[PDB]
Amino acid sequence: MRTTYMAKAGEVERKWYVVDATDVPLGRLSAVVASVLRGKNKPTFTPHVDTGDFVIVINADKVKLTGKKATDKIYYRHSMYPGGLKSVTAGELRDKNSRRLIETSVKGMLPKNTLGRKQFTKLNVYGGAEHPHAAQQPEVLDITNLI
Amino acid sequence: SRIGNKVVVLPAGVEIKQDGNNITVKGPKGELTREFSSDIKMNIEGNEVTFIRPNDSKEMKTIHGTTRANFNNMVVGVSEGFQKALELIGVGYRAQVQGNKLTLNVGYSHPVEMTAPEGVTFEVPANTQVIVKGINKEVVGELAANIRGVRPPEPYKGKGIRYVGEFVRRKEGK
Amino acid sequence: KGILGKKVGMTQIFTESGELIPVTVVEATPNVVLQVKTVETDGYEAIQVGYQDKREVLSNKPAKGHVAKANTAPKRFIKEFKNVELGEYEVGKEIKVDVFQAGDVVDVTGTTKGKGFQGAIKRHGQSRGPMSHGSRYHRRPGSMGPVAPNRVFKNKRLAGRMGGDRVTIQNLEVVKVDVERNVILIKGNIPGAKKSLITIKSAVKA
Amino acid sequence: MKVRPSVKPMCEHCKVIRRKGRVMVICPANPKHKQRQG
Amino acid sequence: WIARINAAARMNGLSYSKLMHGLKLAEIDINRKMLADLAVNDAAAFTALAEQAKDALSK
RNA sequence: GGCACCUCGAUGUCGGCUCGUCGCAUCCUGGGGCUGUAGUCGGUCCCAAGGGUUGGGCUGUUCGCCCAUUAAAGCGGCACGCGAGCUGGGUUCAGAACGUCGUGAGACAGUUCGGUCCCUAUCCGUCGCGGGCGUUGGAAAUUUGAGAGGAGCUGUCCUUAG
RNA sequence: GAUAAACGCUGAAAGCAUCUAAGUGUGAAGCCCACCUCAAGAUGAGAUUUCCCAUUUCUUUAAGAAAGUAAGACCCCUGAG
Ligand SMILES: [K+]
Ligand SMILES: [K+]
Ligand SMILES: [K+]
Ligand SMILES: [K+]
Ligand SMILES: [K+]
Ligand SMILES: [K+]
Ligand SMILES: [K+]
Ligand SMILES: [K+]
Ligand SMILES: [K+]
Ligand SMILES: [K+]
Ligand SMILES: [K+]
Ligand SMILES: [Mg+2]
Ligand SMILES: [Mg+2]
Ligand SMILES: [Mg+2]
Ligand SMILES: [Mg+2]
Ligand SMILES: [Mg+2]
Ligand SMILES: [Mg+2]
Ligand SMILES: [Mg+2]
Ligand SMILES: [Mg+2]
Ligand SMILES: [Mg+2]
Ligand SMILES: [Mg+2]
Ligand SMILES: [Mg+2]
Ligand SMILES: [Zn+2]
Repeated sequence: MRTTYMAKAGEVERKWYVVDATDVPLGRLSAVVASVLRGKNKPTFTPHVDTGDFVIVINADKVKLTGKKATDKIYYRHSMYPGGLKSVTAGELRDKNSRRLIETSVKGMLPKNTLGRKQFTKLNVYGGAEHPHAAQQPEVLDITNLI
Repeated sequence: SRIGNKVVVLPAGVEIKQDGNNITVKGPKGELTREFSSDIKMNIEGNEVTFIRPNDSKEMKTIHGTTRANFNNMVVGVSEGFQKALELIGVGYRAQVQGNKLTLNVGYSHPVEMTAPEGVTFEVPANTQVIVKGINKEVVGELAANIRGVRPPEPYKGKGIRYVGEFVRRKEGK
Repeated sequence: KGILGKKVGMTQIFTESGELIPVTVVEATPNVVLQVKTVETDGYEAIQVGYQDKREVLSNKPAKGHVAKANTAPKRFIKEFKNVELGEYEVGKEIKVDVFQAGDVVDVTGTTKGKGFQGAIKRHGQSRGPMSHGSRYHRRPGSMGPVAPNRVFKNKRLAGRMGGDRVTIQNLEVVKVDVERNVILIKGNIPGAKKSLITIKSAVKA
Repeated sequence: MKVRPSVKPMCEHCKVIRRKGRVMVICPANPKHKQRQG
Repeated sequence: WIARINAAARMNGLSYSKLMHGLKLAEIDINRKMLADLAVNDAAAFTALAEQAKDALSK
């Protein structure tokens, strides 16, 4: 009958969630956050439409890195100039740019297309307990049982 | 035959103030504070200290001795203190201290100045003798090794800064 | 310490003890502090400096309004100076060449003279091919690279527009300061065409 | 220091230990016997 | 449909895989197209199905 | 060296020039252990690729020998990097000659002199320079720095001190 | 500033010893800065100072279409560093 529901842009209300990264392994935090950004938690999920929620990640500085990842997990980037390979360790990122650490981890877990790049903008990461988004009235997302 | 098991007593009248962590040992020499692991349970009788591990796993057998060694080291420094004695050897190598500042002349084109923090002091009984003194064993030993390290002993004539009584292998060079 | 002036030209001066040294004449009619930036407002500390009075008809209401706080005429060149004592500066204060003293070690910044479209020999100091022996390779930029990438790597240097670049010369010596003439004599040469903007700052390496 | 895949005690005073994940030999008698696996 | 049923199942304290096992135990033949439609359009009915599945899983 | 899998309705072959770029099994410089390390020089192993790493004589040469230097004068990869960028001395097209082989035409198990190097760049790539729109009222200036590029070498003398 | 090799300090596992397991330090022309330049098309499009100031008509609850303009910019012209 071709009656399967399809969400439309603008009809679905996008909620705001706060996730605490404290002592949560980087990847397990990102995996659950990535699903929220995509709308995979809601029955209205529609692959060609953005239906996911907004996520505020607080305390990114206290995200957990198991094993020796703090010193042995290396983030390479190339400037596209010869010999332009640059590297940094995950531990160094956590201390100095913890937004980048969380954003990079979540970026890899989202689709690499227009919609996925759009969904990544709904992520806001803060090192520390406080964020500027009280005007959105975000609600706590408890992820202890989700990781 | 176990450091973690052994009993530590408190000579003279030192008093130890507990907490969730960062135990404190105080006494005539000064005050010390150190942050233990929460897995070694400590008993405090009137004058006897005994630590207690949960199990006999490698991880807990290792740390138990360390806590007892750390806590014991905390005491003997507060109660009697620690020091390192260095006997610099050379035809004209000499030392001298002005306050918390030790200036060495060990053959370099320039003199060497050494600075101590609040918890340590330099005695220098004679200009060929240096004695680090303090309340913490890590700091005293580390500072004592920096003084030795400015000019470590050499094997052909014995010159340099050596620990008093350390064995210094010498080579019968031609 | 810093000031904005214009490059007047080069000459030479005899020092005490008779040595002859080249100097560049920089004329810096007093600069005016137009704005003070602080962490509270801008997130970083700096003073905004104006140099070279400009005719009114050449200015704007937005520009005239900006210099109104300093109570000065429109200024042709406006630049910021960082790492100074902001409290010692305030809007409308004048900065004169006497801030620098003879013997001071300075850094001089300017815009190098334009040279237009130039080949890789002049632009990059590359080597010609031989001029004879059957050569048909004289002023060409050399191989673009190996075969394997199926492309040219970035920073393969070629012909293009030359000059017009910001260049800083470090550790130059202030030889004289003629305050009544608003002139600073700098030993040596500095970038830029005559009449171009020149920025004199106390040497960062000092 | 000897760096070799085969580190073994050379005399009765040599001690085999491990620091930072590497088999090492240390001797208080002969500095020639100092070894690190590699 | 499976992804949408999974989202609705979790909102009822159950994973997709356990729900389909429980519905099978309860002899419910509703297909994934219908379940996904109930998940979106009639959530109360989807909850009633989920409860029957959870009941069947316990038995 | 083996194989014969892409290319024979053609993937241009040595050396050199121009331009480099990468690996590190490091030539120099930096750090270090052991020494049969007195010192000065060294040996050997470890770490280290940031930069640097000469000009001539002979030969088409690569190589190598030599001269004179140098802190050193590293080894390799990139279609033995680079001929729609250059050269064309070498690599036997046609000429000719020598030695040699052949009865011979000819040939090399070899040498010698001489011998046409085409192409107006469409696309990506590279180096420069503009136009458009965006950046959520329209404007004129000043800016932070995500990110990126450049630079990175080293000798000798004096002093400490004969 | 963080490190390599390397050297520790304190220290137990293992009453000893031990640079390590916890704890803590030294350490390279190298790494990250420091120095120079580019740089928000950094669509994540940032910040600061200053200027203009709320017009008319028609449709309309329209982030409407249209018209004079303001600050300002350009066309054009004389030129050059
Ligand atoms: K072929
Ligand atoms: K090469
Ligand atoms: K050596
Ligand atoms: K190098
Ligand atoms: K030659
Ligand atoms: K020749
Ligand atoms: K080829
Ligand atoms: K050619
Ligand atoms: K080609
Ligand atoms: K193409
Ligand atoms: K912008
Ligand atoms: Mg040349
Ligand atoms: Mg020609
Ligand atoms: Mg490619
Ligand atoms: Mg062997
Ligand atoms: Mg076959
Ligand atoms: Mg073809
Ligand atoms: Mg190596
Ligand atoms: Mg080619
Ligand atoms: Mg014959
Ligand atoms: Mg032949
Ligand atoms: Mg001829
Ligand atoms: Zn031995």
